[PDB]
Amino acid sequence: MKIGIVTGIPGVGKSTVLAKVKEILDNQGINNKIINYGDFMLATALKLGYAKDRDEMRKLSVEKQKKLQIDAAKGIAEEARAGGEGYLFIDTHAVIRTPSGYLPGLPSYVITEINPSVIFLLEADPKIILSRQKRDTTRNRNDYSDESVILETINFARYAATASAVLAGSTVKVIVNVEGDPSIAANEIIRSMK
Amino acid sequence: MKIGIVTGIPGVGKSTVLAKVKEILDNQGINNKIINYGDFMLATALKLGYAKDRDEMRKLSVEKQKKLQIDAAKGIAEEARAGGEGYLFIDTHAVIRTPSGYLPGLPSYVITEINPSVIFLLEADPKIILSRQKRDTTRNRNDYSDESVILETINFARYAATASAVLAGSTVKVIVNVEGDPSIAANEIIRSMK
Amino acid sequence: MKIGIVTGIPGVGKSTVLAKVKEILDNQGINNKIINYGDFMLATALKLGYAKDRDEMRKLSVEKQKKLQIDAAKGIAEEARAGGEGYLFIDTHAVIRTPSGYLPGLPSYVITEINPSVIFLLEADPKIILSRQKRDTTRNRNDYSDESVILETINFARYAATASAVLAGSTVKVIVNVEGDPSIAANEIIRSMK
Ligand SMILES: Nc1ncnc2c1ncn2[C@@H]1O[C@H](COP(=O)(O)O)[C@@H](O)[C@H]1O
Repeated sequence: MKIGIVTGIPGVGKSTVLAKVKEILDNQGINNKIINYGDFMLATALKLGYAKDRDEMRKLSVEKQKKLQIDAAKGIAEEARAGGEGYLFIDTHAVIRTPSGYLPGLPSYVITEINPSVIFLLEADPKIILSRQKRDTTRNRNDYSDESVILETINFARYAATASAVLAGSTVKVIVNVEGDPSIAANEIIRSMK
Repeated sequence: MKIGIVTGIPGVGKSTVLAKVKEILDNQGINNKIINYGDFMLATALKLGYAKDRDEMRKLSVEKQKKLQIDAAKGIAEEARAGGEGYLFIDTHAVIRTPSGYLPGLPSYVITEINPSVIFLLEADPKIILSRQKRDTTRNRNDYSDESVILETINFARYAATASAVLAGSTVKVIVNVEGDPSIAANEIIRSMK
Repeated sequence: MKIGIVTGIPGVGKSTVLAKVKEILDNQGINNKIINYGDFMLATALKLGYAKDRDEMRKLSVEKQKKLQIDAAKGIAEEARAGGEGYLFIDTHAVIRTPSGYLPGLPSYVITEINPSVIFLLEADPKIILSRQKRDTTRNRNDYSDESVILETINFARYAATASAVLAGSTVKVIVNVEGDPSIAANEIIRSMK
């Protein structure tokens, strides 16, 4: 399975687009799997003892976390080798905004274990992302004060994703998520895996 | 020792802010060391005959600067091991303007010796930085002619620091140094270390 | 020999600038070699039987191209150590635009084998790049639709070149290619190599 990492800053509509990518690939009868990196990390944590739930996993020693990310990364690469023909997409972050600053989602020890073909950056107009902050308060962590915060996050995601791309030899692709339709992004993503 | 790297372009008030961090951590009795990267570079340079003053080290061939960089990094790595517990702040740069172009302050061979937790980008409005540079003649710097050169250097600092963050697994925090109030930045810096 | 990597996005006048670097150095009797990374790749293909022309080379498996990229990188490093004093310049790309997104021209497994001192980024005004687009069809590049795509390509190139510079510890030099005279750029390239 050819691997593609789909990243997006909160509010871009990454879950809707991913739902559309699966729907379109199933309809063409094309083998595909969509893995949520955080969920697979937790699954990995459960299988190897490290922790029994998220809070437990999150309050873990930095040296343990780095091991766990490596094992999850190795695990996902296995899933891809085992699934044969198809497309495996990872749903993760290029950068995670934290109070302590931007944390790269694909650091060297993770990215070179996975070796993806493509890293996607889901972007939209900062205005459209601010509207999707108060329109759908399905988490509402209201971290995006003004659009200058969104812009800055977009940019750090761009810098971090390219640095991860340079490490693995993968391409970086910007995909605009159209407000109306999620199918535009979904087809651009599918076109890129060809 | 928990390492935090504090970078900033010349004129952001890196020192002002760093003094205030020592004040605040000394006053609450927390063990903290503040090392200036360039001071360690100059020591090694002086003993080898490469340069006499800090403002000439950046004019050196890329290969000599690389040598000083590795030596300094090995030194600071040693001081961090003999610190036991508490916060170590490395006062340095994300990028160094040189006749040969921008030299990354935290290349892979430096990042592997230190392994910071957080990498800070101290920033300020370019107009405010342009002024601060003319008020200091214990340094100088004729390369910061207009506001265009400062923007471009703030950007390369961002690109470079994020690439370094991605290699290390560390976070990158942009801190605005509020004109006239070093304690804001100093406190964001302290909170981010927790 | 000191290694310099000269990159530019299509349409900046890189081959012209590279010719002046050769003439100015010849008329100074400085030893210099100017290698095209893809050509060196092609050469290694032939002498290993993989491919026979640029066209059949660009069709090879991903694992095969990667093979060619490493050996070519290693090879170019031997050529520079063998060549004694002097300046070796590699003409390649910082990023390449592909249907899958931006492909880093200097991934880790390549930049760490070459270990340049300088990575140059030739830029020009977007308008100028477009102006040369209608003017020459040695090629006929109809990929640059508008100036916003030129801008994006430029930033990705900076992002990637900086990341590559952080892995090898090389500088990143932006060189503006002036439209009237290609010597402004070649003198800067040469100055930067001292
Ligand atoms: N991490 C670094 N890598 C390379 N050169 C550095 C680094 N940190 C500082 N320098 C150099 O040391 C000089 C003085 O440091 P500063 O006193 O903090 O300006 C700089 O202008 C650079 O020439």
